[PDB]
Amino acid sequence: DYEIQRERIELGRCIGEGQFGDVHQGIYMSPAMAVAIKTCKNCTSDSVREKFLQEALTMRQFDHPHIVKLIGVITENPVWIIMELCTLGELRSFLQVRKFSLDLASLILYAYQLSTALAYLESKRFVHRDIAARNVLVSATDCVKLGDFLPIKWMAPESINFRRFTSASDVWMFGVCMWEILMHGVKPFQGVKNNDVIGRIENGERLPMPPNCPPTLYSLMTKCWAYDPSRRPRFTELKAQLSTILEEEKL
Repeated sequence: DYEIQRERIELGRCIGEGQFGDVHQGIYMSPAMAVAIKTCKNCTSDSVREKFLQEALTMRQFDHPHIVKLIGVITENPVWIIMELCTLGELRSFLQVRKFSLDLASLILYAYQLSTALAYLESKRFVHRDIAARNVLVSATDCVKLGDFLPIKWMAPESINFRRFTSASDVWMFGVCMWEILMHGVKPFQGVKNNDVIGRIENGERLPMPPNCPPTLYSLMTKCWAYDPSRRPRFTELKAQLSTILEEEKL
């Protein structure tokens, strides 16, 4: 039963917005848990409420430690969706702010954790289409999660050229996200016109080996960027390889 009594939610400050309304942080109490509360300004309009609540119907289909969880809904007006809160916010910003305090083991851990979430999505034949550090959230310094699911500089060539999004294009995007993480939130193709990106890819330019990147991690990234999608790994392999690489760095 996902219905929550409104009296168990204390609305806190506005932390963001979505298409339907402001997003707040708050507390979920019982006879206390920090949560995110998505609101729907015009939820008295039946068609708007329906579309808003579809986001909750979607998220409850996923159950994974590195995907943001649906906690519940309040379906009386004002209609709210209660989600897990990732208290440290967007990963890209976190990496930029904390770059001189984050060790390599932490960066590899984030990549590993994301690969577990993406292997889970792959197991459901769900294509994400928008894997990038700005779409990852930080739950704790040792925990990142995927939440709330054109980004040309992240896209596979077949996505740019033909609008094709597949499990293999997600792997390309994950490769770019891994690069972002190892570079502490530096944007891929910084300073490059979006229109010039596909030209670089088709000339075999790839993002460079980040400082301190283990050799086997960078060749893994390189495989994610194989031009032919059939030559890219799947997430089961990525997860296994990242686990080994993480263990190597911790020891």
